Amino acid sequence: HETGTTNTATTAT
Amino acid sequence: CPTHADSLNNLANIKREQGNIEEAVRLYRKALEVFPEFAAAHSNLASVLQQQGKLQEALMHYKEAIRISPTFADAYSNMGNTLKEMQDVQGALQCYTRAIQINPAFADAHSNLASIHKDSGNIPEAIASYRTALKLKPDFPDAYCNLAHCLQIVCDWTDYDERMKKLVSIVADQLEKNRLPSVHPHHSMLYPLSHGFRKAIAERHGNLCLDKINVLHKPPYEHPKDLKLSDGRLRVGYVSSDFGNHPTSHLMQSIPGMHNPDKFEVFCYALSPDDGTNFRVKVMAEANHFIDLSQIPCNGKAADRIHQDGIHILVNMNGYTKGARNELFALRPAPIQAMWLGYPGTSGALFMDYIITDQETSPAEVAEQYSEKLAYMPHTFFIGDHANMFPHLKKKAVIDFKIYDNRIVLNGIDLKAFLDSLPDVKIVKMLNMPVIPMNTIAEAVIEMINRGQIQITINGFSISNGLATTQINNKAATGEEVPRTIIVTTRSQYGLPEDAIVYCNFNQLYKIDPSTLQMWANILKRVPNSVLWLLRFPAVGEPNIQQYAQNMGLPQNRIIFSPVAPKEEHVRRGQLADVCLDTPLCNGHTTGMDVLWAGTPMVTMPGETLASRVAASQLTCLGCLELIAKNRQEYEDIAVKLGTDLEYLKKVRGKVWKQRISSPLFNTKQYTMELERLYLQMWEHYAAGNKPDHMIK
Ligand SMILES: O=C(O)CCCOc1ccccc1[C@@H](NS(=O)(=O)c1ccc2[nH]c(=O)ccc2c1)C(=O)N(CC(=O)O)Cc1cccs1
Repeated sequence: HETGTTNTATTAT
Repeated sequence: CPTHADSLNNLANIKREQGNIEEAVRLYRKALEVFPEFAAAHSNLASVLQQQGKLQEALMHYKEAIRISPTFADAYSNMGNTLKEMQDVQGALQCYTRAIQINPAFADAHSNLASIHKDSGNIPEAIASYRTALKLKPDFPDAYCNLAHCLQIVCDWTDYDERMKKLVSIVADQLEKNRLPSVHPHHSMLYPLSHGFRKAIAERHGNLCLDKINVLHKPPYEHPKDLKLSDGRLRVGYVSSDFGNHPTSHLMQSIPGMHNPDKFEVFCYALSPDDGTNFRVKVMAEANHFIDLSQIPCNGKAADRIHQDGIHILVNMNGYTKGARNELFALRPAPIQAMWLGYPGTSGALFMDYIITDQETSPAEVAEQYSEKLAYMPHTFFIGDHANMFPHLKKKAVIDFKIYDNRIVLNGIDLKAFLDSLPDVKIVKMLNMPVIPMNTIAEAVIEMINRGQIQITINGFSISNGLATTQINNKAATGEEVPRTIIVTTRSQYGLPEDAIVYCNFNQLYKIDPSTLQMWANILKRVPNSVLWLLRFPAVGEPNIQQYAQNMGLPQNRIIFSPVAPKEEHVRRGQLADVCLDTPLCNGHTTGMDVLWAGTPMVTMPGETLASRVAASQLTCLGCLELIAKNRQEYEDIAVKLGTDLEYLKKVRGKVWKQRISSPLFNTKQYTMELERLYLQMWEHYAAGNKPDHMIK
């Protein structure tokens, strides 16, 4: 199966 | 005020972490109302849309974010993840490499790139990229756990004990903090996690499907409560991405056509397009109805189609494997939904009612490992099409190159007819086995093998080199067709010794752990000349296995690797082994059926997970209880006895050879009848107004 990935959450500054 | 848009975006991030995806989308969108050129909000919104299955809308917002901010590395990496999910591997790679070019210290992008290498078969590059990720971000559960699986794949057991400790610790922390565990459910069977942790892992992956159907805002379906609309027939639908050249079809392709049309109407829902193989042709022709759901990508429309067919029992054959669309089951288009055959574990999900298994595989005392109710088949839930696909292996002959049953082997549909022309064959009582003496014909056959010839002709019969099947008939090599020629298989073809015991295991190397190889070393050390025959899957795992074996006292020449072979050759060459040693961590499943069909006894030690008990279920149905070990000591003693008491080995091999035919193990007709009785128990139970309960008879 497809290996999962990691989404990056961008903090607003 | 800038804090307005920033506050909305950052609050949405929190909601996203908490699992409140709907609220997150709302806040992201409000942030974009306040500040339309808000790159971070575009990319964060796209991330939650991706999580909801709205992939094209996600891409649009990733592109907006990058239009606003051309060096926005987060957006490129997130976009890569979306392209990867859409099967656009080149697009994903170009995004990841752009992200890393912008920011070489971007740990997430290194880990996501590593996932492409892992899936592409480039395990060394995957390991390197995951290690860069963990160097940049030492607390990175996705990277650590996927690195751990890379190391499992190649049998790198460096600090294996500490690795397992950290894996279990990571899962425990994620489960406690209500997060999606970084260990995939299909992989959880390989690690020393509790049954509760494994079921919770499955439940939380199943919950991912809910996020994707909730956006459809579809109401509950009305289900049939009788068989009147179907003329008394129970409507069974099989859902699979694997109607094609895939192990699942190699197991059950005969079953749709064997259902009793007087009591059952069979619907096969393909999640994959037609791969052009005979496997797909057969199911499409023998099912009462065949529906190509690959043409209906929306799960809401696809479920509507299932419901419109009036399905009573919908059968999930994927679980958490490639190609699954469990969103279809999450929508509950059928009143009874069951797991079957394709996935060796629980869904952990509320929308599956039953798992079809058996008392050996899943004894009632371990029902807590499954979220589903147990539905027992009478013997084993496993089945295989070997009697239909490989009938040329029903009989065999040998050449007396001096008598062995597994040094030089001939198989063929016309094998008996060929032996009639040979006025000097000897029949050996052990059915019995014809033995070709070392005559002119035998010398020509052995010359073909030694010289590497493709095939020869004797008395009009084609005699084929077993290593050249793809050059003779590619459809025969894959199992799509029964070979037409007489095939020659020899130990010399695989570098195996003529005068020693061969223990084989043809499983993926990630099913081997240090404990298993220690047990195998213990066996080899007690059988002086024996060798271990393993599979290069992958080849880069070979030097690791050799290292650890030599570390345990086994010279390198005691372990012999062979490459992956076409399906037919893989099953046929199992005849060259004396004994198959099953992997206790995760048994062979298809490969267990393959080795038994070749007549090779398999030794197994059933564990506690479903995946660790399949081989003992197969052997119980076959009728060889003496090959099932209760502990490691018995496992070793059984294997050593088979390898040292050659009269006992002959008796056991004769038993497997005969009972593969006389037992229910490969009897697809009997299997379907018992499967049908189980379906009716489910239906009559539901029809009487009852919720699912254990169908353990
Ligand atoms: O564990 C399970 O029950 C199935 C797991 C998943 O299998 C999948 C999934 C997707 C597509 C293909 C496959 C395998 N097909 S197959 O099982 O029918 C098959 C076919 C030829 C083979 N030749 C050999 O020499 C040794 C084994 C072998 C097995 C397959 O082909 N494999 C080899 C490869 O991909 O190159 C995977 C392996 C499974 C077991 C050992 S390797």
